[PDB]
Amino acid sequence: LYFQSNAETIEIIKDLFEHLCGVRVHRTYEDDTGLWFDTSQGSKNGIMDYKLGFVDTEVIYVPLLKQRTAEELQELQKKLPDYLFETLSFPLRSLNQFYIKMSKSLNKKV
Amino acid sequence: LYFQSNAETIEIIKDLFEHLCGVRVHRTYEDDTGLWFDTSQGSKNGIMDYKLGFVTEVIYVPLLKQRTAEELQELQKKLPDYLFETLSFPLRSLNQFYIKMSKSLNKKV
Amino acid sequence: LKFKRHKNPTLGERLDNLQDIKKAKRVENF
Amino acid sequence: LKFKRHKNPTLGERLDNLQDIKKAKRVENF
Repeated sequence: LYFQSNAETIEIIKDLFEHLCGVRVHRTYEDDTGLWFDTSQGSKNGIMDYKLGFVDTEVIYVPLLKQRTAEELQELQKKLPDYLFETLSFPLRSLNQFYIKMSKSLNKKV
Repeated sequence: LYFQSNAETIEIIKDLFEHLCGVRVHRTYEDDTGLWFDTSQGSKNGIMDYKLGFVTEVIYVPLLKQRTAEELQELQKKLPDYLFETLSFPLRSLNQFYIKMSKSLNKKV
Repeated sequence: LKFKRHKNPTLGERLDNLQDIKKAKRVENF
Repeated sequence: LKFKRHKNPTLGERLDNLQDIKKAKRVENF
């Protein structure tokens, strides 16, 4: 019957979480520092690119602004809290609180 | 010097989304009907098992076999009626679905 | 109450899917 | 304004990671 390659599954799992959660993981790798995710979350209202690292596990969050337009920044800057433009370190258990904060902050009218 | 197999990546992506979003996809397959996901979403407050199909039409089937009698009682006061039903909705509404579930599991009761 | 986390295709599954399609109540918004 | 969806390890990337660790401000709650 139907056969899914390990590769094909990754693309299906990704595709699901974009529509489900507004999150799209483009790349993952391991290095000496930890495990790293290149990430975009949001909708039509607001998109935020960022990098996620895992290192008791700490999370490192790094905002990526290179792909945003000057406008989008302006909207973003009025949309996002200050700390969300900063590079952060927080414990794993707070990650879903982070994800919610992000999605609310993008959605906020402005 | 850090080779990740296709298999290993699926597990790493799965791990991420559980902590990130409160979602965990146990199994995926295709049949003639469409594409199916066995799914548990939630936290310590409230866990809901359900089945997601894509046909774009989305099919949502709640799975109550694993919940305890108590957990049902907590759920039945937590979830809205339609969330116990078997539903069909457009794809574009799937994230609104995700949000309703997360909110409805978190609500105190 | 706190829920407990649970630890990590047959013909029956295929068939159950077909019924679930038929049963499903169409809704367009939440 | 509507954001547009964008279409889908280097030494520099590794290095930049190390910097990012060092700059990062620890926070515990949101």
